[PDB]
Amino acid sequence: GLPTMLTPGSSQFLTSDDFQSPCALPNFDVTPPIHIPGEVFNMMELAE
Amino acid sequence: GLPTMLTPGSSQFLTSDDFQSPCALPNFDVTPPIHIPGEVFNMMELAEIDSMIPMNSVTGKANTMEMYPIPLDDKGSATPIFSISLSPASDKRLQYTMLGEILNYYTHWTGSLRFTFLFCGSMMATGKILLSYSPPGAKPPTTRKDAMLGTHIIWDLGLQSSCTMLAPWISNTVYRRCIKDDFTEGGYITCFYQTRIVVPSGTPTSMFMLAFVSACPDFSVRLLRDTNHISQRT
Amino acid sequence: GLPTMLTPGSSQFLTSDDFQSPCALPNFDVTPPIHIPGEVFNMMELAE
Amino acid sequence: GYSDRVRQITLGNSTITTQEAANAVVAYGEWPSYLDDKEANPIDAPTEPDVSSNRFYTLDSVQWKSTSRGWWWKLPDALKDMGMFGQNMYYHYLGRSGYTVHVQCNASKFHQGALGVFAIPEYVMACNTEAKTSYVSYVNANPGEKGGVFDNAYNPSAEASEGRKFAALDYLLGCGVLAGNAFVYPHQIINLRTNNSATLVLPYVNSLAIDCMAKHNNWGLVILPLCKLDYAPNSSTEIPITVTIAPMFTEFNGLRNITVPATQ
Amino acid sequence: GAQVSSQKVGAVNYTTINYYKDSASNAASKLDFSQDPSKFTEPVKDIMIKTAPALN
Amino acid sequence: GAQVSSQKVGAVNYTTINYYKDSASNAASKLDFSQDPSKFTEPVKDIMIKTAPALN
Amino acid sequence: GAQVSSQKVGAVNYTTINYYKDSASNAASKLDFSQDPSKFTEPVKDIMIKTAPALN
Amino acid sequence: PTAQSTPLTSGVNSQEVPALTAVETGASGQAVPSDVIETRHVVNYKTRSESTLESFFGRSACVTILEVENFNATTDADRKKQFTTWAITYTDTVQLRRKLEFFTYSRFDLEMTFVITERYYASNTGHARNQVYQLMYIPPGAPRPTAWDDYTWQSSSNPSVFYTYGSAPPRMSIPYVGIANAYSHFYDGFARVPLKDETVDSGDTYYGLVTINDFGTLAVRVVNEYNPARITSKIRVYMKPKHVRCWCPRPPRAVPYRGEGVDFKQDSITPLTAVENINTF
Amino acid sequence: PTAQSTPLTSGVNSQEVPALTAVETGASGQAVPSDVIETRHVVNYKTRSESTLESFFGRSACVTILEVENFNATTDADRKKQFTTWAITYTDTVQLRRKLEFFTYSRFDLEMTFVITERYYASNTGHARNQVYQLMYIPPGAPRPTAWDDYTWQSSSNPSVFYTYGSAPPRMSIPYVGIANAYSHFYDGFARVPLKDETVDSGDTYYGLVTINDFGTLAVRVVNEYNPARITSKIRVYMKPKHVRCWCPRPPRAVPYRGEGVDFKQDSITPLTAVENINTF
Amino acid sequence: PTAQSTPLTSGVNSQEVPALTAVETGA
Ligand SMILES: CC(=O)N[C@H]1[C@H]([C@H](O)[C@H](O)CO)O[C@@](O)(C(=O)O)C[C@@H]1O
Ligand SMILES: CC(=O)N[C@H]1[C@H]([C@H](O)[C@H](O)CO)O[C@@](O)(C(=O)O)C[C@@H]1O
Ligand SMILES: [Ca+2]
Ligand SMILES: [Ca+2]
Ligand SMILES: [Ca+2]
Ligand SMILES: [Ca+2]
Ligand SMILES: [Ca+2]
Ligand SMILES: [Ca+2]
Ligand SMILES: [Ca+2]
Ligand SMILES: [Ca+2]
Ligand SMILES: [Ca+2]
Ligand SMILES: [Cl-]
Ligand SMILES: [Cl-]
Ligand SMILES: [Cl-]
Ligand SMILES: [Cl-]
Ligand SMILES: [Cl-]
Ligand SMILES: [Cl-]
Ligand SMILES: [Cl-]
Ligand SMILES: [Cl-]
Ligand code: NA
Ligand code: NA
Repeated sequence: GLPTMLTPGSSQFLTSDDFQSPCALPNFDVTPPIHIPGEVFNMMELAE
Repeated sequence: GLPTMLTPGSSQFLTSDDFQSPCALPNFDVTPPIHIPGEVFNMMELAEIDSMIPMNSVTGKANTMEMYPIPLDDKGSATPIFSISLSPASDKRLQYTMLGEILNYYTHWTGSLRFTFLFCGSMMATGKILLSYSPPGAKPPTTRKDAMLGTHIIWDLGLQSSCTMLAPWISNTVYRRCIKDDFTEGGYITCFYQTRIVVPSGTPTSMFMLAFVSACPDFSVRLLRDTNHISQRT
Repeated sequence: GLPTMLTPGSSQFLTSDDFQSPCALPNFDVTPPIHIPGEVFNMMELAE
Repeated sequence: GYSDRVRQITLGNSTITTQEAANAVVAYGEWPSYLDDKEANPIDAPTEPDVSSNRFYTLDSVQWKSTSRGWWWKLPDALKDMGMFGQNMYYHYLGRSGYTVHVQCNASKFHQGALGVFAIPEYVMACNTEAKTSYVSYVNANPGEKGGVFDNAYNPSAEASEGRKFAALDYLLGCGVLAGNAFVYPHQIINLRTNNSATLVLPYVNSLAIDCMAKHNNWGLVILPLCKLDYAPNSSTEIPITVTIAPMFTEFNGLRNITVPATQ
Repeated sequence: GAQVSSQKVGAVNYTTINYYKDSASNAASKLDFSQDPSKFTEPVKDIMIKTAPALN
Repeated sequence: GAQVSSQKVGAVNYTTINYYKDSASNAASKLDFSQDPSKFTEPVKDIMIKTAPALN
Repeated sequence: GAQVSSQKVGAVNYTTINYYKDSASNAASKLDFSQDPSKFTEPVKDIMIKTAPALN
Repeated sequence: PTAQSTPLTSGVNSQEVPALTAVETGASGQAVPSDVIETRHVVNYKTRSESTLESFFGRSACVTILEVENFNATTDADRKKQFTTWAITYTDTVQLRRKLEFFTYSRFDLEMTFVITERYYASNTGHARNQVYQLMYIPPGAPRPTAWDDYTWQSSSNPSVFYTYGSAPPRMSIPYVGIANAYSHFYDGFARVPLKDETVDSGDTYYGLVTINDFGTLAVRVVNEYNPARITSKIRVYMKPKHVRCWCPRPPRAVPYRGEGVDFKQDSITPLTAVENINTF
Repeated sequence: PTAQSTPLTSGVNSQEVPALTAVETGASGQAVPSDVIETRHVVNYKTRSESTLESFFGRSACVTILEVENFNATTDADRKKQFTTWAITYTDTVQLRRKLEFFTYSRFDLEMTFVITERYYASNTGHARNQVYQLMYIPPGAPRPTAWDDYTWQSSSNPSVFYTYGSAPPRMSIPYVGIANAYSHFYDGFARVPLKDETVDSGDTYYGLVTINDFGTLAVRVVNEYNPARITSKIRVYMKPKHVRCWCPRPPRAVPYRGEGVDFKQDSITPLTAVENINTF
Repeated sequence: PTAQSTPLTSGVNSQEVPALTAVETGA
């Protein structure tokens, strides 16, 4: 195997992490999107 | 998965490591920078600033403002005015200078040291003073005739108030150690009246000078370490 | 994370291994080299 | 003809001359300036009082004696009651300012002594009770033009309520560092044989573009006798030290009714 | 199939490769600064000019 | 998006790829040898030439 | 910044990337076959030709 | 870039006098050896690499030690041992603090690392299954836990790290989070202006950075329910400033600290050891 | 590059006499087989790869064994068992030392690796949670610990490694750190010149490398507080010189060492076993 | 994209009255 070395942080679960993960339902066909009125993009839109 | 194999070091926490790590506050918008005066980039910039040597840290003067001024008078004694070893990290008087404090975060130092003296007698006081640096390995100088055989400058007191004596980098090793150490001893700095201080009547016959130390541009330090100058109970 | 799989040998300390490892004294400025007489490159030089 | 010893400084309707200066310091090599749009924060159009406030104000003089341990002031505190600068300061929530500091002390060719004159950003000083930490009253922290003095002894109070002032211990610079290292701060020395004045030009220094002047002093001004005053015909003689300071590039935001700080 | 993108600035790029065949497995969507507050703050039929009277 | 840079010499290059979308996650800043001691050692208004008298 | 080099033959290339900013972290130096035994085996001032008399 | 090389120079007999100056100006001495001695040429290949700010601060330093336990708690005091909260600061320890305090202001990202250790409280109460820890960062305003298993630990928005005992020390980066354009290591001021004739107390108010600083709270628990065997844990918190800038240098701390401020202690204000004589080599 | 091939040669009858020389010159014998016999051509494909200095030194060698323990210490002696300090050296063991001492001077980076092992001291005192170790490098001048939990271990500037028992042996690289341009394996001298009529003691002073060498100290502790069960640990320290240069070869050590110097021991200075006769095959 | 910058403006004396509106509109 490719020689590797684990660094600090290894195996931790940080709740604000941003990693990929395997899909439990592979090749699942999501329901097609349709336009819905009132889409929000930013909480600051609501603050205004 | 990609076949891999863990090597020694795996899972250790080395405090001087330099790895990436996930951010706990993703897409955080830092406060924009603005220009602030006095930015510092290198600790050696700070080492090049003059700070006062507590040269007169004798009993009764140590840990008072009177530890700094070096006593002078108009009597022309042959005894040295001050004497100090070139041990800028470990010497009892040099260790608490700004340079000394920076040196105590490092293990090794190299380069030339600048000693600048400010005469603070009256304008009417005149004098000539010999300032010497003697590289190590011979009898430490306690008389002017030995001191003047080393690196030295004869300072004439006058309108220009200050004189700089250099301890040029003269060493066997490429670096000296920031501890008291015979192998990396630095030598001897001394000071004598070349003539004497002379004053007319109605003038103080005793006075002071201030000694400053700083690093030259040839100076550098290595091997970061903890200082022995700060601690706490546990 | 990148999917990986540990192979035999993982975590062993082989004394004749030849891997990289983190430096305990980062950005340390080594003493410059100078020429010294009598450099040796091979033990067979000494055998001759 | 021109000399490092002879200088004129004019700001507003005020001028200083000196004939025994020693150059002048510009702290951190930076002249003061107004706040640029690309570094601005409060959005109201600022007041820039210019000549009404950016001018030399002379504080009450102090007396240097052979026994003096030194003096301190804070800025903008020392100028809070100075003409239109004080009014602009207190009518606004926010203010920024640079300064020209001119310290004056003449004697004779037969006197001797040396004053270290230091400008210290965020000059935080120790309190005088060991029953608490960081325990200093607003009134004692902000003495105004009278400033304060250093002492060569530390005598913390028996009760916490009596120690709510600075322990201005000279050799520790009133803050737990050795005074011999104060030269890392912008400074000059008034060494009586050489010069009779010190001039320091200070930019605004803070971690913010602009701040609450009535809450926060940006600079300390410290004058320490490094070598004691001596005069052979009378060792008990005293000579004045006079401090004259001009705000520069003053800018204020957040106008409202006037701030009147507590006095006791 | 590496994507190189700008990082969020700190006190300048980073690299991403997708390892999985389902987009659901992917990391967070890239920052989307889109907005249109007016659909909530001003959902009026006839344009209102601020400097003009709201009702004329 | 690999960066190849010179190593600090020992007794000659290395490769870095940033894995995270926030610059705060990055390893140490590269060696910055910038300096200007004169802002602390010589912050004077009028230039002082060493070989000249400091006061004239 | 990958280096591709010849392997030591067994009973033909390999790849190296340096991961660290200090050369001290690097793996072993590459085989150096340099030698000059004569600095130890024949450190004589005047050249000696084998076929000639050592002393003439 | 290297430190300065030395040029070949001989002697002089000249009206140029680089050995003299006037430090009253505020300038430090500037002369170098070539100005006052005969020098050879020496090429200087040495660098100031290890004294850059990044190099000086490029270490993970311990800033505090926290304690948490896991056992069947039947009193209020023992219930409070099942979790801990700590106001985030660098003033619990002295070493990193002193280094930072060479400067008035700074700006940096932070690497935080943790070392978690356990011991058995006793040997007559069986054993304990491997423990998982939760370390939750509670920014100012977010609700603080009053019990180890209350609702706050669900941590929908606060960042938490779940650490499994025996795994590599956990680690995360924090951006520069200051509400000013730099962090202040010293603040010569107050949080509010006390006004004329107000009834607000002026006798028990504080001064300086302590009146304005708030970097939130770290809350730690053992996620596991109790075993028969009581386990006591320590959590050591490490900080490394990275991507560092600093401004406005200061003399370093010369005497012991006695708290979060600059205050000093009467029995510990004599750092210098007196020399026998001014002429002591 | 290969070792020397042998050329095809026949005989000679000649005034060229490569078989004779004069080793008084300081030259070793130089003749090769083709000079004194009839030889066939043999192509030599073999190399001296494994006797390069890098190959000769390319091994992690054990240089010392340290001991540390974790238990409730109630005496000064037992408190001192909770941590250990070791002056860094290669003279505690003989194998790597002897190899290095084929040379007078060297220059190399170092790979340091550690093997950490434990055992229970007893079986009637319950068990112990998995231990974390701290190995702190204390450069000369930095404060040395006097207790396992004193302030020095916060290690703001000293490098430390925290190792979790059962994990892969920890490892780090060290640059060439010598204050000279090479390391000296031998130093024929002293640290200072004793001067005429000085009062400094000359009766108990030392000689050689021991008077000038100082590579700092390794300090080791168990970070965990005590369990009811006392655990005793060994830390084996390994060194591998890498990126190696060496100068000025020496005869290798022929008799046992008896310390850090070149001194020998009276009962161990007879390395050769006598042969029965000068004619013994 | 950033949040809104503030333009340099002075005063007015005008029939333009942006300070008044009518929130009955739903705006
Ligand atoms: C923290 C501590 O000191 N724990 C000790 C305990 C407790 O004192 C008692 O169990 C409480 O009653 O006693 C021991 O003998 C034990 O249980 O094996 C040793 C153990 O180290
Ligand atoms: C290091 C050592 O020899 N330890 C031994 C201990 C101690 O001698 C006593 O417990 C001390 O009183 O005794 C044992 O019988 C035990 O406890 O099971 C075996 C164990 O190996
Ligand atoms: Ca891996
Ligand atoms: Ca105006
Ligand atoms: Ca309108
Ligand atoms: Ca000059
Ligand atoms: Ca021959
Ligand atoms: Ca010269
Ligand atoms: Ca629990
Ligand atoms: Ca032949
Ligand atoms: Ca322990
Ligand atoms: Cl004393
Ligand atoms: Cl006032
Ligand atoms: Cl939960
Ligand atoms: Cl559970
Ligand atoms: Cl002494
Ligand atoms: Cl600790
Ligand atoms: Cl523990
Ligand atoms: Cl035999
Ligand atoms: Na150079
Ligand atoms: Na061959």
